[PDB]
Parts: sequence; C-alpha cells; structure tokens
Amino acid sequence: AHIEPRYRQFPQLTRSQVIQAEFFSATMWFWILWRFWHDSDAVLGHFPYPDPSQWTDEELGIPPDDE
Amino acid sequence: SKMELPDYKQWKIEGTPLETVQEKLAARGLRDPWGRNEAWRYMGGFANNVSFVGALLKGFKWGFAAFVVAIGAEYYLESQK
Amino acid sequence: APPLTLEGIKDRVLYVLKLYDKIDPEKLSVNSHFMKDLGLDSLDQVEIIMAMEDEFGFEIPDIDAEKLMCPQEIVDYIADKKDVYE
Amino acid sequence: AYLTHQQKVLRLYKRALRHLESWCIHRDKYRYFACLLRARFDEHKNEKDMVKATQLLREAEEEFWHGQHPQPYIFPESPGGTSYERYECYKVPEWCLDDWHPSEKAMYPDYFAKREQWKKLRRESWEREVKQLQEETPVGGPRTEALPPARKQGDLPPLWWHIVTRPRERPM
Amino acid sequence: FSTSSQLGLMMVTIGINQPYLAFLHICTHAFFKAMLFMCSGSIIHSLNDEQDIRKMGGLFKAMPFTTTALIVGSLALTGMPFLTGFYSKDLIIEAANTSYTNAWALLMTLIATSFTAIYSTRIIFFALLGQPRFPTLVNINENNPLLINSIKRLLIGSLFAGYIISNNIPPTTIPQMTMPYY
Amino acid sequence: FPKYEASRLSSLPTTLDPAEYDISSETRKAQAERLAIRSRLKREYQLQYYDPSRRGVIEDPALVRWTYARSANIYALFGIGPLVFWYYVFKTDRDRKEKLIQEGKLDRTFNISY
Amino acid sequence: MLKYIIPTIMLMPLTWLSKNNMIWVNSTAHSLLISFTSLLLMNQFGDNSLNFSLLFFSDSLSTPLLILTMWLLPLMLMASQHHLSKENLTRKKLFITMLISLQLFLIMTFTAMELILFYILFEATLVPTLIIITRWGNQTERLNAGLYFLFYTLAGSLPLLVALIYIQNTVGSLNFLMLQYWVQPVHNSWSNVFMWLACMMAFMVKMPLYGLHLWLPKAHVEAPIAGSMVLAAVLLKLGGYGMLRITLILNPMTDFMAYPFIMLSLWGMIMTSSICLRQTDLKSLIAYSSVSHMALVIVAILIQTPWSYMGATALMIAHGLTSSMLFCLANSNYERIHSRTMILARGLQTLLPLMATWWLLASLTNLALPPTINLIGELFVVMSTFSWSNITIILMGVNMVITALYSLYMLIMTQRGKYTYHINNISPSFTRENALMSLHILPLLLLTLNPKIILGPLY
Amino acid sequence: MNMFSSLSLVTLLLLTMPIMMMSFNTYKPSNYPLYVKTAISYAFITSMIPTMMFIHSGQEL
Amino acid sequence: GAHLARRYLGDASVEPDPLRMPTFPPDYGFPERKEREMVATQQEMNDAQLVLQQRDYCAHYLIRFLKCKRDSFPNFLACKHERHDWDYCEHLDYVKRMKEFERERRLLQRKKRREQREADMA
Amino acid sequence: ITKDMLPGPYPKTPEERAAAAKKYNMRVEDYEPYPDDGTGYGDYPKLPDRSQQERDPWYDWDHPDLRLNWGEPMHWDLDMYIRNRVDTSPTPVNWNLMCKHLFGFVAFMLFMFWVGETYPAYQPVGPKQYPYNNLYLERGGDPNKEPEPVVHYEI
Amino acid sequence: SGYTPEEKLRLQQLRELRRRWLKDQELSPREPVLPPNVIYKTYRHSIFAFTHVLIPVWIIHYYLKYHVTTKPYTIVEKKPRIFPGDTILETGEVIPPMKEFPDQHH
Ligand SMILES: CCCCCCCCCCCCO[C@@H]1O[C@H](CO)[C@@H](O[C@H]2O[C@H](CO)[C@@H](O)[C@H](O)[C@H]2O)[C@H](O)[C@H]1O
Ligand SMILES: CCCCCCCCCCCCO[C@@H]1O[C@H](CO)[C@@H](O[C@H]2O[C@H](CO)[C@@H](O)[C@H](O)[C@H]2O)[C@H](O)[C@H]1O
Ligand SMILES: CCCCCCCCCCCCO[C@@H]1O[C@H](CO)[C@@H](O[C@H]2O[C@H](CO)[C@@H](O)[C@H](O)[C@H]2O)[C@H](O)[C@H]1O
Ligand SMILES: CCCCCCCCCCCCO[C@@H]1O[C@H](CO)[C@@H](O[C@H]2O[C@H](CO)[C@@H](O)[C@H](O)[C@H]2O)[C@H](O)[C@H]1O
Ligand SMILES: *C(=O)CCCCCCCCCCCCC
Repeated sequence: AHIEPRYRQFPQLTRSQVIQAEFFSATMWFWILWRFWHDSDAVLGHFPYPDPSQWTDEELGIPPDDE
Repeated sequence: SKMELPDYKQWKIEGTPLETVQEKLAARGLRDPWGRNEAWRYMGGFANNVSFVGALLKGFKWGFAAFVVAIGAEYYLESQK
Repeated sequence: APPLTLEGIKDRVLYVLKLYDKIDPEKLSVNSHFMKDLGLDSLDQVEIIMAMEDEFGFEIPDIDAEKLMCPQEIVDYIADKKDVYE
Repeated sequence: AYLTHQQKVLRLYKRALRHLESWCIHRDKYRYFACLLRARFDEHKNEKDMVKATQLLREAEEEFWHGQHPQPYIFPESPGGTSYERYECYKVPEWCLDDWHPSEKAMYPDYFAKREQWKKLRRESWEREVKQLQEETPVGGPRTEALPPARKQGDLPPLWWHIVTRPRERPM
Repeated sequence: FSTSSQLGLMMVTIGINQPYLAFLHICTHAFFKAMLFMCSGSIIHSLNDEQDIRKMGGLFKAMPFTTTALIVGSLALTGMPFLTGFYSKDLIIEAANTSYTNAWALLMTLIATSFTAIYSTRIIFFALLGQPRFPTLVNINENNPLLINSIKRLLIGSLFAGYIISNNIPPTTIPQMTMPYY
Repeated sequence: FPKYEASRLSSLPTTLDPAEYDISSETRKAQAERLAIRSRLKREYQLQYYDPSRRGVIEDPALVRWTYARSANIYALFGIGPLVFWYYVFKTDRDRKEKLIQEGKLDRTFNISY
Repeated sequence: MLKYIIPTIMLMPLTWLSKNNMIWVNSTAHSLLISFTSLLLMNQFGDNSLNFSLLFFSDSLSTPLLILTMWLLPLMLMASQHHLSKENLTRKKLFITMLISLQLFLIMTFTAMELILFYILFEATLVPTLIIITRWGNQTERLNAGLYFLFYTLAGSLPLLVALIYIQNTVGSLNFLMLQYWVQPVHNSWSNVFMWLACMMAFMVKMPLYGLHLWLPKAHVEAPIAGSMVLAAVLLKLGGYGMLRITLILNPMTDFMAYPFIMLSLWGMIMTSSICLRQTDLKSLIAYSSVSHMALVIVAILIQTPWSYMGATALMIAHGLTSSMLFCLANSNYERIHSRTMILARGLQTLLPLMATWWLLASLTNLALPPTINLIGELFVVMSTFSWSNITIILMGVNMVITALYSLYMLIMTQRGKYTYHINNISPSFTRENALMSLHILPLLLLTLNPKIILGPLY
Repeated sequence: MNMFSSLSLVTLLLLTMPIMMMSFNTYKPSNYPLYVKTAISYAFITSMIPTMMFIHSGQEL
Repeated sequence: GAHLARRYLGDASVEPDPLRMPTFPPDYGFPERKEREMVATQQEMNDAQLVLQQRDYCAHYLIRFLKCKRDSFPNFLACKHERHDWDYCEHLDYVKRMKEFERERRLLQRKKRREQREADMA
Repeated sequence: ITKDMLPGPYPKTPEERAAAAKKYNMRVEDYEPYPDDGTGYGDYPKLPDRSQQERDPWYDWDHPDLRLNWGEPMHWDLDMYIRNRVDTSPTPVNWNLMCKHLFGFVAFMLFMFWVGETYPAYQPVGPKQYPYNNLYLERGGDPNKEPEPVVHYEI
Repeated sequence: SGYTPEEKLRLQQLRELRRRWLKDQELSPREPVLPPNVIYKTYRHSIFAFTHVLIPVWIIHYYLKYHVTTKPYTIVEKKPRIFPGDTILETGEVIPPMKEFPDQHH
C-alpha cells in the first residue's frame, strides 16, 4: 500500500514517524534534565541527616558519671 | 510480479561477523555452507545498530539543547525581574 | 501478511537453495533431485527443509519433510498449506 | 517405534539443531556451533556396526535430553506455538451452506451455482470411488492408511471431498 | 511477570501501612504498563504474530516510534528520576526502608527492584538492539495513525502523569523525608 | 548424565526408552498388526464420513462402550468416614460457642442478623 | 384458589375439543393466560397471609412457587411438541392431559391449608409423573426409572401419613394456621425421634438429600424433556416447601436431629459438585447439579434462621428456572445428535452462535453470578450458615469453586473447541427453541430488579 | 453538589449506552468500534469535571 | 543502619528498644525542660479535617499549606513555600526524635558503666 | 448397538479374553482388563494412563482436538486426560527434583520471613509525639473521664 | 526416500481439484447482490455531545434533583474544610487566624 514490503532489506520509513519519535525522545530528556535543575532534592535528599555522635552530653542532658 | 527479489550474488560473508566464524571453523577443517543465507542480516541498513547506552540516550542531543536554552531563558527573566 | 503466489514461492525456494554452498546454482532447477542430481545426502536434505522453514516461517513435520526431494515438491507442499492456487 | 534407524537419526539431528538455535540466539553464534554439531554426525556417518550405531544414537538422545533448552523456540502456528489453533473458531464446514435461507443464497448467485456443480461432481463420482477401493483393498481390509490414485481418465482419486473442500487456513 | 512483580510492590506498600502510596502506584503504573503492552503489540503485528524475542532484533531503527515508547516505558518502569513511575516507586522504597518492618521483606523488595532493571534491559536488548533475527520477508510497518496516536497519548502520560498527579492530590500522611544518604 | 526418573504425572520420553530400540521381528509384527487394525477402522469411518448422502451422526461403538461402562457402577471420601469427621468439628465448634454465649463471654454487641 | 383451579381444569376440554392441528396452539395460548392471572396472588401483607377459604391459602412462600408452576406449563408444551410430532393424535391429547393434571395437583399442593390435604395432593403428583416417564420415555431403562421414583417416594410418604394422622389425633387439627398457635414443644424421647424422622424423611427424598439422591439421575436420564422440566423446576421443590412448613411443629428437637442431615448436605454438596466434573452424560450432569444446589436448601431449612429461609426461598425459584433452562438446552442438542454424551458434539458455538449465548447465560446463573437471584439465594444461605458455625465457610467456599469448574467445563466442552467433523446435521436453531430459552432467562434476570417477591414470608 | 453529583453519574451512564444500543439493536454496526472509542473519550472528559472539584475543594460525596 | 548491627549482633542491653523507649524519666539530667507548644488548637485541626496522624506538632504549617492549596486553584504549582515550611518542620520534629534515641542510648551507656563500677567495687 | 458389543463382566478364560479384545478392537496381546476386585470396571481394557497431549500432533486424527480416532478404545479416564485437563508429558526436569527445589524455595523463604520478624529493621528514632494527650479526644476518647496527661518536652 | 509414484500421482490429482476449488471461492464482480471536512466532523461531534451527554445529563439532573435529593441521606457530602481566616457564607462568620508562630525558619 503506502509502504511496500521488502525482501532481506531494511524497511521503508515515513518522515513523520522518524520526526515524531525523535521529538518525543527529546521531550523525555528535556523533562528529565529540567527536573534535575529544579528538583535535585527529590533524588539526593531534602534535608541534611545529622550525625548523632556530634551531639554533646549538654544537649542530650547526660549527667556526669559520678552522681 | 510486483515483488522483486534482490540479486543473490550480493550476499557475502566478508566484513561481517559471519566471516569471523569461517576462520574459526577453518582452523578445525570445517566450513559453514549456509553463511550467505545469513548475510543479509549484517548488511545495508541492518548494519551498525546502536548500543544499549546509545539507545537510552536517543534524543539527548536536542533535549539538552532545549534545556540549555530554557534555563538561559529563565536566567534572563530572573535577572530582569 | 501479504499473499503468496506460486511463482513467488518458487522464486524464494530457489533463492534459498542458491545461497547454499553444497549446491551448484547453475545445475539447480525446480526438478533437480537433491539426492540423484545434486549429490546431497540425507543430512543435507534435513538442513534444506530447516532453511525453507526459516524462510516461510512455519514448520514442516519430519513425516512430511523426508519426502520432499526436489525443489518442485517443496514448492507444491508450501502452496498446499498456504492455500495458494494462483 | 515405527521409524527406521535412519529416520531416527535425522529427527534427532533436526531436533538437536533447533534446540541449539534456541541457546545461541545470535545467528553468527548459531552458525559456528551448527557446523560443529554437523561434524559430530558426519564423524560416525559411515559406521557399519548396527550395535555400535544403535549405541551411538541412544547416547546421543541422552545427551540431547540433558542439553535441551527448557523453553525452545516454537513456530507460532506449530503445536504449542502461540498461534496454534488460533483460527479454528473461524473455520466453518462447507455443509453449513446447505442450511442457508434462500434470501441468503440470493446474494451470491454465482458462488452457489458453482457450488452445485461440485456437489454434482461429488454425487456422480462417489460410486466409482467406492468400487475402486473395494477391488484394490486386499482381503481382510487395508494394511495401511495410504489411498490409491485414480487410474482411468474421468475418475477422481478415491475419498477426495473432505480434502479438496477443507476450510482455508485463513477462512475470515 | 513484570505486572505480578509490580503488584507485589503495591502489596508491600499496603503492608508498610502506606495505602495512598499504593494507590498512586496503581495510577502511575497504569500508564506505562499499558503502553509497554501496546508497544509489544506493535512489534508482534509487524513480525507476523511472532512473540519470541529470540526472533526479533534490529528493530531500533526499523520501528522508531515503537522504539521511543518502549524506552520511555522501560525507563518509567525502572524508576528513572522524574518519569511517571518515579513519583510512586521512589517514594515507596524510601518509606519501606525507613519503616519498622521485616528485614527479609525489605531486602527482597530491593533485590526485586534490581531485577526490574535486568528484565527491562532484556526486552530492549533482544527486541531492538543487534542484528535482525526475523524471517526474510520484511513487513515492518508502524505508520497507522491509530497505532501512533494511541501510543503517543500514553507516552505523554508516562512522562508527566506522575508529576501532574503527585502535585494535585491532597496530602494525607507525613512523608518521611529525613534519612541517611544511603 | 543423570538418568530420567519417571513419575505418574511425568512420563518417560520415547527417545530414552530401551524398548523403543532393539527392534525384534515380533515387536515389528506387533506394530504391523496394530496398524492394520487402525487402518481397518479408518476405512470403516471414511466410507461413511465421505458418503455424499449421509446426513447425521456416525455412531461410534467405542464411544457407546465408554459412556455405558462409565455410567454403570452407580453404587474414605464416600461413607460414614467423612460424615463423622465433620460431625465432631461442627458439634465441637457449636458446643464451645453455645457455652460462651450462655456465660456472656461471646461478643455479639451488634449481632442482630442471623 | 378456584380462580386458578377451574381454568386449569378447563385446559382439558379445550385440548380435547380443539381441532386436530390446533392442540398445541390452543393449550399454549390459554395456559399463558392462566400464568398471566397468577400474578394476582401477590397481594401479600406484612403480617397476615392470604387465606381464601377453609381449604386453600397463599402466603409469600407458596406464591412464587405457584407462579413458577403455572409459568412452566406453557414452556413444557413448547418443549414437547417437537418430539411428539409423529405421535398418535389421541396420545398427544393424553400427554397434554397428564401435564395439565400435574399443574392442577401442584397448585393445590402449594395452597392446601390442611396438611393431610397437602399429603394427598403431594402424593398425587406421582401418578402423572410416573406415567409421563414410563409411557413417553425413549429407552428401556425408563421402566426401572419409574419404579425407583415410585418406591423411593412411597418409602418416605407412608411413614409421613402415619405421623400426620398421629399429630391430628393428639393436637386436634392439621390446619396450618391452627398449628401456628397450638404448636407445643417436642421433648426428647425415642418416640419423638421417630416422629421427627417420619415427618421429614418424605421431604428429604424429594429434595433429594444426598444419600437418597440416586433415583434422581435415573429419572432425568430417562424422562422426556417435559418430565425433566417439571421434575427439576417444581417437583424437587415440594420437599423444600414441605420442610419449611413442617419444621414449625418439630422444635426444639430439630436442634440436634438436624446434625446428621446437615452433615450429609454439607459434604454431599462437595461430592456431587465434584461428580459433575466427571459426568459423561449431559442430562446426568445437570441432575447431579440439582443435588448439589438442593443440599444448600436442606442446610438452610434445617438451621432455621430468618436469613436462611429467605435464602432457601430464593434458591428454589432461581434453581427452578435455571435447571429447567439447562435441560431444555441439552434437549435442543439431543434433538439433533440424538445422544446425551457430552463429548459427542463439540464446538457448537461455531455452528449455533445464538444458542451459544443461551448456553453462556444459563451457565452463569448456575454458578451464581452477582446479582442474579441464584447468587442472592446462595449468598443468604452462606451468610446464615456462617453464623451457625464459622467453619462451614470453608465447605461453602469450596463448593463455589467446584460449581464454577463444572458449569464452565460443560460450556467449554460442548460450545468451544473444534466441531465434530462427521456430525453434519446441526440445523439452525428454530424460532421455537430460541423463544423457549428466552422465556427461562428473561424472567430469571428480571427478578433481580425486584427480588423481594421471591424472598418468602420472612422478608 | 448538583454539578458534581450529576456529572459523576453521566460518566457511568455514558459507558452503558453503547451496550444498550447493541442489545436494543437500534445502532449502526458500520463503525461500532469508533462509537465505543468515542464514548470513552467523552466519558473521560465528563469525569474530569468531578475530579477538578475534588482537587480544588476536596469535595467528596 | 549501624544501630541494628550493634544491637542484634553486639550488646543489646546498651541499645535503645524502639518499642519501649524512653525508659528514663524526662527530667533525668535536664534541669527544667520546656514543654512543646502546639500552635494549632483542637478545633482548628477538627475544622480542617486533618487526618489524625497529621494532627501532630506541625499541624499549623499543614493547615496553612492546605488553605493556600485551595486558594491557588487551578495553579497546582503554587504553595512552593508553604509546602516547604511544613516539610521542614516535620524534619525538625524527626530530628528531635533522633535526639531522643541518642539520649536513650547514651544514658544506657552511663548506666552500664555505673553498674560495672559498682560491680567491680563490691 | 447390539448387546454383544457392549462391556460385560470381567473375563475369566483365554476365550473370554479373546472375545473381549475383539469387542474392543484390540490385539489380544495388548488387551488387559482392570484387575478383578468388584470395583465395577468389568472387561473394559486398562489402557496406559497417558494424557491426550502426549499423542502425535501432526497425525491426521478423526477428532483432531481430542486426538482420538474413530473406533479405538477410549481410556477409562479419558475425560480426565483431554488436552484441557491433566497432562503427563515428560518434563525437562525430574519430577522429584522439581518438588525438592520448589518446596525448598518456599520452606527457605518462610524461614527468613520469620527471622525478619524476630529482628526487624527500623530507624534510630524515638516514638512519634502527638499533642493534647496523644490526641485523646480525637481518637474517640470519652470526654467525661479526664485522661492522665501525656507530656512532651523539647530537646 | 521421497514419494512413491502412486503417492506422487495422488497428490497431483488432489492438487488440481484443490486449486480449482480455491479458485471457485472467489466472488464475482456483482456479488454480493444486496437488496434495495471540519464542518462535517463538527456536526458529527455536535450530535454525539447532544445525544450522549446533554440528554443523559438532563435526565440525571432531573432524577437527582427531584427524586433522589428529596429523600433523606441519599446524597451525603463530606462537609467543607474550614481554615483559619475563612468566612462562612451562610452565617457571615469569620474564623479567627492562628496564633503567632514560634518562627523557626530555613
Ligand atoms: C521542549 C521539548 C523538546 C523540544 C526539542 C524537540 C526535538 C527536535 C524535534 C525535531 C527532531 C528531528 O531530529 C532529527 O531528524 C532527522 C530526520 O530524520 C534525523 O536524521 C535521520 O533521518 C534522516 C533521513 O535518513 C537523515 O538525516 C539521517 O540519515 C538520520 O540521522 C536526525 O537523526 C534527528 O536528529
Ligand atoms: C433408599 C431409600 C428408598 C429405597 C427403596 C428401595 C426399594 C426398591 C426400589 C426399586 C425396585 C426395583 O425392582 C427391581 O430391582 C432390580 C434392581 O434393583 C431391577 O433389575 C435390574 O438390576 C438387577 C440387579 O441389580 C439385574 O439383575 C437386572 O438385570 C436389572 O434389570 C429390576 O428391573 C427392578 O424391577
Ligand atoms: C438419621 C438418624 C438420626 C439419628 C439421631 C439420633 C438422636 C439420638 C437421640 C437420643 C435421645 C433419646 O431420648 C432420651 O432417651 C430416654 C427416652 O427413652 C429418656 O430417658 C428416659 O428413658 C431412659 C431409659 O434409658 C431412662 O433412663 C430415663 O429415666 C427416662 O427418663 C432421655 O431423657 C431422653 O433424652
Ligand atoms: C536472595 C536470593 C533469594 C532466593 C533464594 C532461594 C534459595 C532456595 C534454596 C532451595 C534449595 C533446595 O534445592 C536443593 O538443591 C540441591 C541441588 O541439586 C538438591 O540436591 C539434589 O540434586 C542432586 C541429585 O539430583 C544431589 O545433590 C542431591 O542428592 C539431591 O538432593 C537438594 O535436594 C535440594 O534441597
Ligand atoms: C538502617 O538504617 C536500616 C536500613 C534497612 C535496610 C536498607 C538497605 C540499605 C543498605 C546500605 C548500603 C548501600 C547500598 C545502596
């Protein structure tokens, strides 16, 4: 019909399928790239995780050993 | 016949992975007699297929171009506003 | 899938045989016996059937395959299964 | 088994190659091993001791069973394939056309005129076909399921209707 | 089998007492899974009812639009950052491993997540990459507007639907957003 | 290679069966005899199946024998055994439940459908 | 009830005085009008039943059975007139007379206010049924099927007669309305144990209870289609109706006498469903299906809860229409291939596409697809039986799994697959056959829109 | 609630009319698949109006 | 985390039990602890129909976000700041719970040393 | 069919075996009745318990779906062995090994789900704190009683 | 191996008949003998909108407005969420704001 079959050879293509495929593949990568720039915390973490050993006995209210 | 078959002389194993198989069988005294029947899969538009990373990166060239423009377009407006 | 024809089946059946190194593409004709004329043996006949199976995308049972001894017989067998009457 | 030793080896060869093709996948890889496998069969092709040849076959079968692909490739329309019997629900027997209402038969005046000729041909040939089988079947009944060809001109091969008139493989 | 795997992940989410995450995964999974099955149908139709991947290959350029949707679908399924599947799967895993839960259940959910990448590569690698392994009579055609439009709409959903839904639904939990980098 | 081990639900492959090999003049004469019976029955069926004027059913005596043999033996998991087992399960269950209700220890706060 | 009894008797003169070629037209036309007027029985009240006179009354339990009974007569004439087409004219009229006399006894059975009147009419149904089976059955074994049916029933009925006459002697009345106010509790004693068994074992045989069920597959396999329709649709329900009325005067002894019969029904339903998976005869499969479905009704009647009586009522109506439909569907095949073997004629959906839709609809109701009344009835029994003992949910749940398996297996075996090559006489479905199935399935599905009228007096 | 409740039901009622026309046979089998496809596409739009109301004011009924 | 390795594979008596803690009084070692303040009243959380699990010590930030979400419709990308404010509060609330676990751990360390010191000196 | 062509009682003598085999269209050597023990088989042949799936798919059967020929003796349990039901065809793995590996996988998984329950994962965090006495009133607490207050402190 | 001359001959004969049969399945030109851009698309979707949306919603609205909502507890709404600073339309009441925040920030 509009695409005649072939024998042992690469098939015939239309422009629209190639253009549309390329456009939507780029749209995926623009969307992924754009989101990193704005939402990099969704992948790396929004807030720092404190190191629990860097807290002083004063902060946590640990009294000295003798009393 | 509407259909036409490509000339059968053109199907050759040379320069394709089918050739490499021939030397290996040659070192053993064997030959592969169907090699030409497989040749078409390695020739013409079926040669040089992308790799896995190449496939996953399809569209990266222009998606990146649009992203660089878009952030620059955003970079302008923030500076003004 | 696009329909087949008797001449189309014969063209492709020989096409596959012409890409087999144990057959002389000049001595080949639709009526060449793979055993008497082309000099092939039982083991080569099996591989020919497998090549035709891969060509047309359907299996020929061993009970039927062993009797196909010339290219015309293969052509006739395929047409019967595909209901080709051209 | 009804199969001769020669038939058994060939069926194993075809079976072995197909399962080898499932393992390799890539055609270049399959070609390399297919030639090595053909070499193994060619090595003992001229063995003349039918006790050794029979042993070689039995061992080969055991090796195939250990090395077979658990999920071998099947042609889509072969038994077990994904399209096997897919179209049987579209195959309608030809005798169903006899029950069509006249108004249904009126839409194909030319097909149903040709159909009558075939039915006439079937009616006229039947008696000869029965006679041919009777006078060719050895006393006691047939020994094989093979049927004869027609001998005279104007005779049709015995028992032909359900072979000639069977549904197409793509009936709809 | 991917769907059964994903349904298990939804059931895990039920188990860790995250009913709404399980629901969001139902909605997001609906887009790219239905697209993968339609992308597979496009291949099966073009290869004359062939379904075995061993007899495919070399379709990356022969079927460009099917290829694009199949990569987007596989990336969405595997949880590529910021595609439809990321906005549910990524949240679920963080909730699971910052929860009071069975350690074996957690480990088996992480290993299965790794397996999701493995069998997604399997479809992409064997269907699209390499040299063609199908029969000689080439009938590859994917230019029907009905095929293109139907997959095109699901492709757009597979990109933005997760983003659109995740930003419009009201919050009904306290999402745990403080945890070690690892 | 580890030998094939055959179960009831997983039969032995023909290619792995010693009987299939070692052809004997008697086994072939047995195989040739079975084929004769099958061909005799095939001819009997075909002479009615292909008859132009036959409209109906080709009654198969093999199918008549099969249904007749299956429907005849009209009269564990088929005696007092299963009944007694289930009698004590429900009697035991309902006795405990009745005791709890009488002792007010069974919660039926909103039970008003029965 | 004379507004229904007299018209039903008038079907006899109408048939006998009809012109030769009009017996089937006239009887069917006027039996449908009687079925139309039967809807006036649905003037039911919340508190009081509809008590016409000293002889007959109607309540919410007998009304749906009465409407089912009168709807079935026109359907049996449609189902019958084909295989009787070559019958002698007089013998056609006698066959129709037997069906009319069966409706007459049945509508009086369900409305009799006196239990001994109920017994006489209850036991009178035997005569027309036995005659239909043995005279118009087509096989040798119809004679043995007649005797088994006859002597299974009388074995239980004769003890029942003694028990009823004993009860009237000591209570003074067997009027059902009177027995509601004068009933006294039944205390534990060997004498009262056997009074309980006599009062119930006649009804258990007609249900039939598992163990006493072996007469039913025999009768079905040998009966003509009309005999199978009435037997499955209505006659089995006589036992259920009798048990719903007689259990009033058996309390509280039914608390412990029910146990053996609940065990037979709970286990019996699982085994009969499993047997249906291996049946080779189509009519025999449907017969064993009824035993499985009627075992639910026995369990429901015996546990005596408001939900179990509503469920049992719905089950009897729903199973009546479904089982009758299935028998007619298997008969339509039999009239073509003249065999009852289920595996003989396969792949019929290809050759009879619309008849394959009727098969699908009938199978779905048999497996009780929501919201059909088949499920509603089945569900209510499950809900109440769960309260009776939670463990029963396992047996109830398993039975639904097996019931699905053989219902669809019967659909797949006969309608799907490849057609049988040598069977070439599958003529297109007749308008008579299509109308017959639609008259089963449409009313069955319509009742989902208003199921209260089939939920009995405890609704 | 009038627009919310009304439109959330027409979505469900709209999916059934193609079923009613086939069963009632007053349709046109010339392009039934397109008719069924069109019905979904409209039912999707009518179902967005209730959804936006929920997104906006959390409405549920 | 490492805390599991220490507890299960190491010494369990000096690692907090997540189901039972705190196992020490709130004041032990704290001179005058201030009680946490709850900005949102019970009625405000009731009228807002907050999910019960969301009715914690950050509920006032959640209410503000939900109100801004309703008012900015259809702009579903509004409320950037309000959402972050609520998220950040929930982080500090989680960090406070992290401190509780560490305090509980360190007190147990102190206890065992106390028991050891009053053991060897017995 | 005539009564002489229907099944009968268990054969006793070589001639009662010879006649039974002929009735069933079998070789007398291949004919074997079910062992006599009152179960009710009669003289019906005992055919190999093999599924219909195991028969040749390419042979031209009279019934292609059932893979049966017209007139051959049907297995007693044929309805159990149709292609829709029980299958007995050989497996690429041994039956016993399949059972060992499948059970072992399930038994091992259940063991490690128990170990996971005994040693759960969790984060180093104190219990979540809720205002207003653990939300006493919101969780349906009766207001007339005054609950013991739950007090939370800063840190 | 191959076909025997009788096997070959029979296939030749059935082949001639089969191909003639298949040729006879073709339809003649007259068969079957049946008995006796945006503007168009816009109309086609105008009718569908009217018949499949407007008429149903008219019926539903009449049903819900005048038969369903006139009965108690037929349609039940989750009551609207009220936030600090809101104003009730029914009673004109103003909801107080929340108290001053401690004002941690980052
Ligand atoms: C904001 C969303 C992102 C917006 C950015 C959209 C992406 C740009 C859309 C147009 C994409 C066109 O993409 C480009 O098309 C041509 C035309 O086939 C492709 O070219 C390919 O086909 C043609 C025809 O054989 C040849 O040029 C060449 O053999 C081949 O490489 C390019 O490989 C591709 O890079
Ligand atoms: C279980 C509760 C009710 C039980 C009631 C039981 C009473 C008996 C009822 C059936 C009476 C039938 O009486 C007679 O029985 C036997 C078998 O049973 C039948 O005879 C049939 O079976 C016998 C042996 O089983 C065969 O030898 C005989 O060839 C066969 O025809 C007779 O044809 C029938 O006339
Ligand atoms: C389908 C089969 C169904 C089987 C059902 C079996 C149910 C068994 C019921 C047993 C109860 C019989 O009734 C029970 O026996 C006798 C009556 O003679 C009563 O007791 C009476 O006789 C006994 C004689 O042993 C005396 O000890 C006692 O002094 C006297 O009062 C019991 O108080 C009564 O409870
Ligand atoms: C993160 C991973 C999650 C998945 C983990 C799954 C682990 C499941 C382990 C189950 C192991 C059970 O399987 C085990 O394998 C060996 C290997 O053959 C079997 O061994 C068997 O094979 C051969 C002979 O056939 C012999 O070694 C042995 O005599 C025999 O028993 C064991 O009988 C079986 O118990
Ligand atoms: C401790 O906080 C409990 C976490 C439970 C298991 C989570 C698995 C993470 C393993 C860390 C190594 C990094 C590999 C990505």
